[PDB]
Amino acid sequence: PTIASITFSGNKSVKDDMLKQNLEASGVRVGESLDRTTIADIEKGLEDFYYSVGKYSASVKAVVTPLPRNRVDLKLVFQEGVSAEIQQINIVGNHAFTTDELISHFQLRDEVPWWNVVGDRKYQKQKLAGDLETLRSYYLDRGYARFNIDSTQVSLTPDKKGIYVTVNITEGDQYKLSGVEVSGNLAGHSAEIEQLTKIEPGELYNGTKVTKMEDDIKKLLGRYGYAYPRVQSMPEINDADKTVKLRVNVDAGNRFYVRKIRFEGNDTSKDAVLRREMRQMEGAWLGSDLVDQGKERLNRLGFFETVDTDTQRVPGSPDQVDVVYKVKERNTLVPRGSFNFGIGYGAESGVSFQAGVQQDNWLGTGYAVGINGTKNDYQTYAELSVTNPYFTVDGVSLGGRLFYNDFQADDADLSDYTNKSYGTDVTLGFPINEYNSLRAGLGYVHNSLSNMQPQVAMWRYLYSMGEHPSTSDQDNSFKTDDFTFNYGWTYNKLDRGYFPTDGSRVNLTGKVTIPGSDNEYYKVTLDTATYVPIDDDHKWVVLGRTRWGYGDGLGGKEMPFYENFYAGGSSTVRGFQSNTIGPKAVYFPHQASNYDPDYDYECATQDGAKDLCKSDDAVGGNAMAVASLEFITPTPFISDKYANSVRTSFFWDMGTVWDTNWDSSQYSGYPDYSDPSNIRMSAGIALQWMSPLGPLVFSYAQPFKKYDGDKAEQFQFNIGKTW
Amino acid sequence: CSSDSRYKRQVSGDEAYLEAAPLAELHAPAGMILPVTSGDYAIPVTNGSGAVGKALDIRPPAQPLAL
Amino acid sequence: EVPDNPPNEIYATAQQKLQDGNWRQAITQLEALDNRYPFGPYSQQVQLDLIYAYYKNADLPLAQAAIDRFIRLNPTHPNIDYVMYMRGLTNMALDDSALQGFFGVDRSDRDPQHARAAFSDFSKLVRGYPNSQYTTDATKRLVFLKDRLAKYEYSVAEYYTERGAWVAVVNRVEGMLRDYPDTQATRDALPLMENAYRQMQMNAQAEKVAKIIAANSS
Amino acid sequence: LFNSEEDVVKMSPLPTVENQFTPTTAWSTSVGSGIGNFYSNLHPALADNVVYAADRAGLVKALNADDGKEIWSVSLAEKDGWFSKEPALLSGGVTVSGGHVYIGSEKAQVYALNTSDGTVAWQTKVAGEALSRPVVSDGLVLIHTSNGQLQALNEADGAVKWTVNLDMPSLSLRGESAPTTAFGAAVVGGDNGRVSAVLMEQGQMIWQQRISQATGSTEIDRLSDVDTTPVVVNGVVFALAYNGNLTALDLRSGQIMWKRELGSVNDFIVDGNRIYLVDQNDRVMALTIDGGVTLWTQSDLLHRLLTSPVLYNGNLVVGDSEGYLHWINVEDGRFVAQQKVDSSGFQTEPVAADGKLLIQAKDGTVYSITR
Amino acid sequence: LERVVYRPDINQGNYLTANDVSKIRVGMTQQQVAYALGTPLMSDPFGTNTWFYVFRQQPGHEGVTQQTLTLTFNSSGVLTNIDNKPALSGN
Repeated sequence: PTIASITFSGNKSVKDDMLKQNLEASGVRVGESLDRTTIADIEKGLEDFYYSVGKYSASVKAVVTPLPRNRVDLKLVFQEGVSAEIQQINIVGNHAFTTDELISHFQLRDEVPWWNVVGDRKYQKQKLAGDLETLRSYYLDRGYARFNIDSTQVSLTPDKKGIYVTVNITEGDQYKLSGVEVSGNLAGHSAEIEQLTKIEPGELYNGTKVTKMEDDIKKLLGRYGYAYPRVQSMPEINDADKTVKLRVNVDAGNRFYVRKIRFEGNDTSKDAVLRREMRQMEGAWLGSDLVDQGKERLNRLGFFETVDTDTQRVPGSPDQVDVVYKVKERNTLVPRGSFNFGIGYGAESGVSFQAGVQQDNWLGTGYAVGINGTKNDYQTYAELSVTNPYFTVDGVSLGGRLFYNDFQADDADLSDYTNKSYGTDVTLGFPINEYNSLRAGLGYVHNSLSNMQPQVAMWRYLYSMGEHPSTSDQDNSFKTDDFTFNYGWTYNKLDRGYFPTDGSRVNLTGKVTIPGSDNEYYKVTLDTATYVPIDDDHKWVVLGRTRWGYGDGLGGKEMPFYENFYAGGSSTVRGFQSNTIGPKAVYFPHQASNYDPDYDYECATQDGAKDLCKSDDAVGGNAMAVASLEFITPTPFISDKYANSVRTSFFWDMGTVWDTNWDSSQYSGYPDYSDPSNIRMSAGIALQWMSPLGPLVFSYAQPFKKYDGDKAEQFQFNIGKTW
Repeated sequence: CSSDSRYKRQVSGDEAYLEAAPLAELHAPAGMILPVTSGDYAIPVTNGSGAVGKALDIRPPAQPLAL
Repeated sequence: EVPDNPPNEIYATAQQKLQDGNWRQAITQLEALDNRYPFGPYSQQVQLDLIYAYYKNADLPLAQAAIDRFIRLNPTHPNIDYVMYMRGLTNMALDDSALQGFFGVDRSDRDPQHARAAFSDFSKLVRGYPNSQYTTDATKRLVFLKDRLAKYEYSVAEYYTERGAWVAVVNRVEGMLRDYPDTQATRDALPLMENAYRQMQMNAQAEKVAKIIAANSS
Repeated sequence: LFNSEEDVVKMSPLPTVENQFTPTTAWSTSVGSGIGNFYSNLHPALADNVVYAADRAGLVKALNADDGKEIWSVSLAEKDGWFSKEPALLSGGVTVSGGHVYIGSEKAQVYALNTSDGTVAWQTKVAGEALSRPVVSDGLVLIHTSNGQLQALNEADGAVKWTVNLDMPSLSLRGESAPTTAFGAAVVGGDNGRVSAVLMEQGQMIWQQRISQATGSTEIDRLSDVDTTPVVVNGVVFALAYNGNLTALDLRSGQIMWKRELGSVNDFIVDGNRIYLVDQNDRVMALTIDGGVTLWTQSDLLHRLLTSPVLYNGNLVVGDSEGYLHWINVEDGRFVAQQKVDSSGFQTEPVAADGKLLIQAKDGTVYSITR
Repeated sequence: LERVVYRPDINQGNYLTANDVSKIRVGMTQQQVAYALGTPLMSDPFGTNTWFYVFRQQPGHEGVTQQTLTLTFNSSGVLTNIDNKPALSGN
């Protein structure tokens, strides 16, 4: 009969889908022709599958009920007792090592160490073959050239759950690599191939070393353009000398030419944004390093979730090849790059918003655009950025950004004042090396200030600027015209452009006022992130990040406070209100010339103190140092590293901000900001998920080291930052 | 889901193929031979009477049935 | 979702839902009908209905998979012309993704694989079944899709001209002439091969392409 | 997280408690660290009132049989040399004859130990670990290995005399079967369903009556059949199959004398006409050598992981992996008595000789039993 | 216009190592040319059975270097035409 439904029950999550596949191999399927008798016969095949998966104890039963006119509903019930526990891994014939060292390198285990309980000692035959190959590779690496794996045995116990596995091996003796000979048509590149072949004759033979020798010979031949040379390595052995002479036979083949460069999978990214990242040119002799650098540049650009490279010999043509770059695009058709919803969230009982769009899809002229409109604390800040990473295909980028900013000071650690700022920057950036970028820019800013509650740190700048404001008055006004030579420097080398695994990024930003500017100052910023693959495996990573900053006045004007540094946001230092860290805004006593009785404004003398006054408000600092060390791990879930490439991290942050011009001597009665050793710290867990909207970021990190007035928030959440 | 309950046939994107696609031909000057058309990407003759996508129906045909 | 109602009632109500434009529930109902009753003669008709619903419901990968399944089950069938047209239309529709390209920017040089496969399928349709009612619209789509492919090739040639990989430019424009000779894209491209040939000091070849552009300026 | 649904198939509860006679332990002693969650043939031996026992760590003990007084003790563990100390990883039963004690190992070594002294006489390397109980026959020690290879060692010096290959599948159950000798030939069982006889001289093959009757389509159903010590009387061979068919064979030729449907069987002992047999379903039954007919059968200890059965003091006696010891009537086919002697594990087979019944626990302790 | 910037060392055309240039002789057919120099990456499309071998490099952003080697064949593929040149300068 035909079956309306086939159901499986009792499975302890062990490959339920493959059970349908087993039935398909058995010739039955939902609605397929099978009767009750053949169902019972075929159920044995399910037992066969669970025998193959290691559940030797398993047996299966069938339950079925017909509909009134011979249409069938089927359930399949499973018994899946404990099985496949490797009670031993045994090696016999070994005489060069203690077996415990050998088996410890297996994926399989005999006894899981309590010191670090990782996985479990569960058998799997394919992994047994893999581990046999690892054993052979170990013995050949140690130098036993004649090593042999002989008749490996697998056993299970008269009670079927108990497994143990035996391997017989023969060793001979470890042999010296008495010499290496390379022969064939090398096309004149013998000298460098020899440098690859360079070895001390006293060196012990090593299978891994000869394998890497073949790999690097292939690499060198690829760089010069031999895509598919025949490379052979063959040992010449004498057992009485107990040494191995080594033979390498090479046919360089043809110099392969790249007829076509094909990009596939980019349904929205304009082809130019991939092709201009190429180092290997079309219609030119192939370079394996050139193609690999193209792949690396595509990964580094960050537009593409995956980048895959295939080299295909042109059908029927001897030496021409197509180079195919297959990619999956970031955001999977969600418009305008990653939509930057910026948020202020965490333990803090405060709300802040940022809204923006990013990256690629923008109109009419091939530029890449970024927009941002925000209110943070009681500030209002909006900016528009227009960029073309390739103003001309040679590599020089061009970028111009416009912004407007406003300041209102209803607490949120924002010092009491009213200020407005707007300005622009025009920027150029031209790579100096494949991994270096250098920038020059010109910037213009204007500012107006009012309702200036008197404040020592800012007033240090105002007092030195001239037009010194009158102390104890709540209101003072100031203006500035600004021109700046914006400049920067960058080094960028990263696996992917996101969730990196290897390489480093260094970004240096600095500006100096060109005379005619009112501020007459210079400041320097340094940003650095470094990544390392744990155990040289990129699936497991550790990130080291630091930021540094200084700014001082060239004409003695020090720096305008409104360009001071800050930290506390999740981008810089987790675990604090966005800008609370660092020197605090000490006010003067003042007589509330402009005031509202509804507000307990800081230290208005008619209500507050009649002397210099502390507050939670932060003025940032004219110097900065921030560091972070991070540890990255997986965390399985229905959405995981494989399904969605989610990232989670254990990390420690070190942050500090200090003012170089705090009068440590004169102001002994108040906290001395002049020393950077007032280090803040935080540590904990962080999470990031590349949702179609964009990068979500989640983290809990208690600020376990803290100073006066730092508004802590042990948890913080945000979305975006795109980079 | 939200929509006007129509365009039961067209794609979500631009159906620009209906217009702005004349197959301008290319002519060989005397004394030069142009490269051959090379296979598939030629378009054969067409009836020209069939309707076009703004009116033509893309529902499956009324196949006969039995059971 | 749908219980084991008789196949005829399920099909009638699913056809109604198709006419009501209830694409999601229509897809569920035809999927249930196929699952419970794939053996009966309704399978083919259910397969065609599933094909149409997948295409219109914007489930293009599933539409393509169902088309492949139908073609595998029915190498010969009175509606193969329609199913091949559906394959072409699905791969064509896979390109025009969203609004921002609709009002914002041309979408000719993103990826040809979908367009190229759709063009090959439409070529099969028009060549094998010219008398079919779907031939003419298939021909218009073939013309537009070939123009789009030629524009992609031109958009690669322009890049290589800007970078100056002149051998690449010459090779690409020659390939366009080989495959897409009768298009506006190649007519505009030849004035670029004329520059490319000269940049490499290959005077006579540049002169010959100049001869071609002289006549084809019309 | 996930612990709520671990699956295990249940063993039958303990049988009725009432007993016709009350068994008692005569004495017990710790040979050393126990076998543990570990599976290999290793059981005490007796000859002339001197007990010999050993365990995985390599400890070997010689003891008096009336009482647990030690004769001598030695450890075969390797000298550490300040590197990772290596235990002997002992396995493969204990056998005694004249002046020597023969012990296998889970590694290549097979050790020969003196009876009157702890002195190691000789140790020889063999192809694959000697999981099987070595046997003595006409001045040689015959050994079967996990690797399916059978070796004969010169008893005088331990040198290998010949080698014979018995085929095994990649998944061969426990690669153990102890050969036996009579009528001038040595019977052997191989994991690949190959019950066979060897000349016990120059490694000469006699016959190979392979049991293809398993016909296992799936690999687990094709699990290696024979692992049991075959026995012989009147030139008739008897053998077992873990999954296949019990059979009685000619010893002159390999031809069938009888064949039975019984699989899932790994141990048995013979009366003059009655086979006493243990299923891996832990069914216990008495079968006639002729015709394979059942005198009695009971299965109350189903899935209890029974020991090999032995005949002692007019009763069939068998243990289990739970810690209990049971006496079954020879011909009435019902429990004569039941006892608990251990809490850890009691898997290896008992030995009955010289009027004693001896057993070694899965946890390193021996017991002398009487009833 | 002209500035110091990391122009990515474009290679173009075939490789004309002097040995393979010396390999060619006038008596060859197209197969011998293909074996000696590799497939021509610039086949002449406009009628004439002409093969153009171009070897062009621009290391960095200075000093364009190129060789042009032009070959022509009869309709049978038999060769009788050779032009061999170092190219004029660029940047």
